[PDB]
Amino acid sequence: WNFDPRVEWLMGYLTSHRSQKVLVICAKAATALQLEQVLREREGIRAAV
Amino acid sequence: EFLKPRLVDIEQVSSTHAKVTLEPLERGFGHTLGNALRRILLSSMPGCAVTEVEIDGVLHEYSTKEGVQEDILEILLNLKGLAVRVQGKDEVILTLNKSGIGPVTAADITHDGDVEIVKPQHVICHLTDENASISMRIKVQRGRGYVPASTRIHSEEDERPIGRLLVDACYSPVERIAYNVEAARVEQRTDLDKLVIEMETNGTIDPEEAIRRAATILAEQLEAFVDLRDV
Amino acid sequence: VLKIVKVYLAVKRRIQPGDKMAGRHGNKGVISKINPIEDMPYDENGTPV
Repeated sequence: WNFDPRVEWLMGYLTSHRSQKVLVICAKAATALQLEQVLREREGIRAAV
Repeated sequence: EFLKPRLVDIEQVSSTHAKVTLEPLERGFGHTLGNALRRILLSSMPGCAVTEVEIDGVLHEYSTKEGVQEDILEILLNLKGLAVRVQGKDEVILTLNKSGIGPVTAADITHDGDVEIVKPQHVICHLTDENASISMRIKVQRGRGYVPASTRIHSEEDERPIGRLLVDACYSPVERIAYNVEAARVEQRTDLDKLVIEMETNGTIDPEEAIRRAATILAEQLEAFVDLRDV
Repeated sequence: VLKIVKVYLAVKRRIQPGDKMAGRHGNKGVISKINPIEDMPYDENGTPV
């Protein structure tokens, strides 16, 4: 979750559209937990799984 | 039938210390202008300074890194003194990455175009281990006055990243101001005075621009005063 | 008692009006006002007290 450019794009878009609710779809729950952890520990984004 | 002051020679003794002279000042306006400028300079000069810092291996201000001897708080204290000139943008992100034994000074910052690091010799840290490495990203803003972290906490605006370390902002470049009004023998006049403004700054604002901006602000407010409705 | 969890909070308190300050000779006082830099007295050289 440090070099995959998709994550940086997601963060950048969210931090640039902070006033928008965004629905993000992934395949499996494990990847969703990793995404919550990275958005929290490096941008503090509130995300429910 | 009046006189009016013209900006004359501006001696620069050092990079930080400067003398500015104003020759043709009418009697009595010497002290008035001296004090007004001193006030405006000390109070209202806009500058840029670091607002918050994120270092990698550190959760909070009070922990400690391996291979450094200063505490993190002292690192913030060192960052508070960094004198920087930003030209175009309002918020810049500087990146510091250094490894190995040595003093990490301000010079090691990655050289960007729009940002000028005034004092590259300014020390930041001392490493003590070959494999010890520090990386950090310092966010620098423009502002006026003095704003501490704790007041801005009301307006957090998603301070959510726990890695964020807020620093108090001293948005003011001028350290010291003195002035002397002394007799200015003008070839066709008896009793005229010249004002000499001696100024000490952190080396970001140039003297000419400081004086011009101060005069601008004072003239604008005085303009606001000139009209009186009485309606 | 099954178990206990202790948590330490650290808080940075800055000086503000109303705190008590003293000297070594028995002189006391309450900090009454924070003045702007410009208002404070200054010697000819420009250093404020």
